Amino acid sequence: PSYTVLGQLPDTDVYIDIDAYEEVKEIPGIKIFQINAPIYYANSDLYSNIHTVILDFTQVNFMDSVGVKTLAGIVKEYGDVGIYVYLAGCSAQVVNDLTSNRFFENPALKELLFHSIHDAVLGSQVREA
Repeated sequence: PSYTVLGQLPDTDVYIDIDAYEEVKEIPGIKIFQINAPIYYANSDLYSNIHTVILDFTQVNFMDSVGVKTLAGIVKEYGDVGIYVYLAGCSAQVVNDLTSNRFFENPALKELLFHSIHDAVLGSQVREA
């Protein structure tokens, strides 16, 4: 309820609830979570062989400071073990919220942003280790 695990409909760029349809399957090496509630709520649910985590922000209309700080902590800690956290589907407003709360203090984190889930998946395919 605070997040949904997504998988891919085989041979497409369609990503949906892993539980919504039988043939939808996760992608090896990649976790895709759709954020359904403010991310600090979904974070406490997580605290309870992957190269990339994709957070789908399509349902997020805005972020607050605590959320951004939470997100930044998520990106950093995964990053510290070589795992990239990508943000897919952030609206303009969400990007403003991230920016105003100094999430891109390091302009390199701009490279974690992708328009769609599929874009983020393709971005993990080859990258500096």
